[PDB]
Amino acid sequence: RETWGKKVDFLLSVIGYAVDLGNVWRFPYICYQNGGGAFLLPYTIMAIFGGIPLFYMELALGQYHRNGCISIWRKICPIFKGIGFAICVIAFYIASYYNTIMAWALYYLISSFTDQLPWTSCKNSWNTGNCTNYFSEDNVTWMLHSTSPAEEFYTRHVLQIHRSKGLQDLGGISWQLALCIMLIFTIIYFSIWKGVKTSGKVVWVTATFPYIILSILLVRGATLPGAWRGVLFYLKPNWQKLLETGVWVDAAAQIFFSLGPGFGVLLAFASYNKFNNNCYQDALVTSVVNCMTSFVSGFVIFTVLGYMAEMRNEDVSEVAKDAGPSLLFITYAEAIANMPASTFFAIIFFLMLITLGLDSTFAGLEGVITAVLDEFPHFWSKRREWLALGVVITCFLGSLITLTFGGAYVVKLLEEFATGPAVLTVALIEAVAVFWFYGITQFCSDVKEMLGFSPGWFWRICWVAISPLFLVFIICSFLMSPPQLWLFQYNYPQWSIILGYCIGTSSFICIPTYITYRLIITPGTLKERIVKGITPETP
Amino acid sequence: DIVLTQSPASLAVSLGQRATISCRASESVDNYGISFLNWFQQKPGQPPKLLIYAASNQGSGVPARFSGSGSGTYFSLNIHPMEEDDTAVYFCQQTKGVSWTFGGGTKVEI
Amino acid sequence: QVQLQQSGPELVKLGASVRISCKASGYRFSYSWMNWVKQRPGKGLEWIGRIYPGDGDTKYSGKFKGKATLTADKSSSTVYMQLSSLTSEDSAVYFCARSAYGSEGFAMDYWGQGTSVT
Ligand SMILES: CC(C)CCC[C@@H](C)[C@@H]1CC[C@H]2[C@@H]3CC=C4C[C@@H](OC(=O)CCC(=O)O)CC[C@]4(C)[C@@H]3CC[C@@]21C
Ligand SMILES: CC(C)CCC[C@@H](C)[C@H]1CC[C@H]2[C@@H]3CC=C4C[C@@H](OC(=O)CCC(=O)O)CC[C@]4(C)[C@H]3CC[C@]12C
Ligand SMILES: CCCCCCCCCCCCO[C@@H]1O[C@H](CO)[C@@H](O[C@H]2O[C@H](CO)[C@@H](O)[C@H](O)[C@H]2O)[C@H](O)[C@H]1O
Ligand SMILES: *[C@@H]1O[C@H](CO)[C@@H](O[C@@H]2O[C@H](CO)[C@@H](O)[C@H](O)[C@H]2NC(C)=O)[C@H](O)[C@H]1NC(C)=O
Ligand SMILES: CN[C@@H](C)Cc1ccccc1
Ligand SMILES: [Cl-]
Ligand code: NA
Ligand code: NA
Repeated sequence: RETWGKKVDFLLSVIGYAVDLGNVWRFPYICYQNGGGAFLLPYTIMAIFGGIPLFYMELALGQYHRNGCISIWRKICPIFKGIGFAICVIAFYIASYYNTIMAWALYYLISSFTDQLPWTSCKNSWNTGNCTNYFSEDNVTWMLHSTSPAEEFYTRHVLQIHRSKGLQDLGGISWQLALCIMLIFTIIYFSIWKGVKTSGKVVWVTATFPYIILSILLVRGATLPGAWRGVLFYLKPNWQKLLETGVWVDAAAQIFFSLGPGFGVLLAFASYNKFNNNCYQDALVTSVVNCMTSFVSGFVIFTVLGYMAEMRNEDVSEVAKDAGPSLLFITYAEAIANMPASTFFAIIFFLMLITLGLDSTFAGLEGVITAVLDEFPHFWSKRREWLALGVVITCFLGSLITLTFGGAYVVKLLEEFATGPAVLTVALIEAVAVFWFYGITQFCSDVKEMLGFSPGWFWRICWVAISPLFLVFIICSFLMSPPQLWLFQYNYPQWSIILGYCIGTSSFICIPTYITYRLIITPGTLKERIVKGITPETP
Repeated sequence: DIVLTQSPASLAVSLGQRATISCRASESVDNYGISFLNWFQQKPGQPPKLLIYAASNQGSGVPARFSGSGSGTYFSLNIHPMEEDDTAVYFCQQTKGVSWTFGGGTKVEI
Repeated sequence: QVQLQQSGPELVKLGASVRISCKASGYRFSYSWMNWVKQRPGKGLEWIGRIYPGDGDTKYSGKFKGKATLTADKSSSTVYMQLSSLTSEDSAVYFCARSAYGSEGFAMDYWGQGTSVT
């Protein structure tokens, strides 16, 4: 059992896992969607209620047992070991879609190495529609069918989505994006090549550069006209909207997927931690850092958005129509296009995006690798590197379908599914098992023998009452809202929302499958079957 | 630079017959699913007139008899039924990255 | 209704210059390439270059880059194409056409009338 080396490595790795590439285009826009300045109170309330306790429980479970994601159940509740396979499937889908998003970002960064950025102009071969969504103009030119030049660059030069008719017509493949994702996967494999020592040593670099970049972007966008209205609308409270349950659901889900429990990542990181390590300080510091980073990212994004909205001399909230990753690659592309320093800012921003994605990819792949390794102790001689290569190959195979010309549809599908009521359900089952079958008293005693002091009554009541109930409430709210995805001029058909449902279910189905397998593997009556299933086995 | 060769250099098609004009490029012209090749028509003493754009779509003032085809490296323009007012020197032009060039010119007679 | 107006015929002595205009109208002048075409008497078409009035960027085909200069005035919607050190080899008719958008293949849908430069 190898350790983290220096204590800073574990904290930096957890922080890098916390700072997701998704929240650098989601969090400010969705904050604007609900409340804005008044969204912070539900955000922090739901954080304290359900996100921090789940982070603490995952860190404590990972540290106490020194195991991965499939053997901690053997050490806790053997009947619920299918959570490991669910985590593996979730990590596979996440790696696929997240790495093709990385491929898009890397292609953008490569195209950003020119003195004149290619997305500023509309004279290119891929600019065939309209070019009326320009900036720094005084005339009145606006039609309902216009398209921004950056939108043309994104959807017709990098994505090349104009060559596909939707999810039913996935024709062609982008070789440039293929090479970009090949380089990205090679970097990921070389980072998780040997173990966690090199992973921490590279996280020392790829997790601190994003913070410097964010600081530079914030303090250079603050000196831009029109940012005042953007930051005001970001911090304009709307207490009337806070009455409905939708804002509460949104805040709880946002904090849950920003901290990100149930992915099997924190358990792997905490497994390499010493027994005498203090989980309380690390968990609190990481949660505070994640919240502050989200706030700073929202601040700088809204500063840029308000700057360009005042430049356009038009009303605000008419530019946030681009949701998901398109927000960055369109809005920020235009922003740095109009900025004095274009190449420098574009390269810096896309490098920061690459590092943000790199931290998450390293974290998830190392978590799944540790889960596989700990499940099979007889595979510890040389299976590390070969298993890393196999996982990278499997992720490449999964991203191959998303690598097509019209792959953006399946990317936006795998982004909105397998990241909804699937990780939430996995985390809910994890918490239920740990605090109902393993016993809250036993877990508290283990944490007391770990740190030296038992957690206060706040955790002891929250873990048992609020977090499972809040996760169940989130799942119930999400299941009652039908999904209607909408990409650029494409409405998803009925079969798309069924394929997404099947994809989301395929990961979750592992837990009931293993439940039935372990129930039927041993003969006997049902009652003592569930008796021995819950009770663990001594080493 | 892409070099285009026109074959045949001179065509003699009787009235009512189908004409065949071939344009071969040095490299490929497809960039984003669109064939960056166009077909022109120049009568003596008259400016050139566009006939087919994107190698498959005809212009606004082009009759349906003019049909263009060809993707990748080989492109062909066929006129059927050919009439008397088609006695013009046809051209094929590429619109690739930097430098654009014309073909050689097919003198269709009769 | 797209109409392109070109300058009249001009005569240039051996060792002088010329300035050929092209007044486009009827469309978005800043959102379409302007391509010049050279045609010797009895020979085929020869591409001279292109210019984008929106950004002012210019592109060329071959050796014409060192001889032909392309300028565009947005206010007057006129495109200029200067020739330096004209000789007998350039006694041709220069056309001016406007290119189409991307998926149209930058088609030369609308042409001018040609100037018989001697
Ligand atoms: C402008 C804003 C957005 C900057 C971000 C705020 C900083 C507080 C961030 C948040 C996470 C911080 C990191 C969290 C962990 C510490 C450990 C520290 O190492 C130690 O010496 C103490 C560690 C130990 O002994 O446990 C070095 C700085 C470092 C890496 C970092 C300091 C600066 C970081 C990146
Ligand atoms: C951007 C501005 C306007 C919002 C305010 C930011 C901070 C002042 C808030 C945001 C999140 C709050 C934190 C959310 C998590 C809790 C865990 C809590 O842990 C405990 O000690 C309770 C456990 C116990 O002892 O029973 C300590 C305070 C803390 C860090 C909070 C401290 C104050 C924080 C950092
Ligand atoms: C209990 C076992 C479950 C097995 C798997 C079931 C999967 C069911 C199919 C997917 C269900 C819908 O999937 C989920 O839909 C919700 C809304 O409904 C989407 O949620 C979206 O809108 C909501 C508002 O309603 C926002 O708060 C949220 O941020 C946004 O992503 C999720 O992004 C998607 O993950
Ligand atoms: C601006 O964009 C709109 C759509 O966003 C274009 O309108 C469509 O163009 C396609 C091109 O062949 C036609 O098939 C559609 O019928 C058009 N839609 C409608 C409602 O007419 C428009 O052409 C673009 N403007 C340009 C290219 O100048
Ligand atoms: C905090 N970001 C995670 C919720 C998303 C993730 C998980 C695993 C791997 C990559 C990315
Ligand atoms: Cl967030
Ligand atoms: Na996050
Ligand atoms: Na990161």
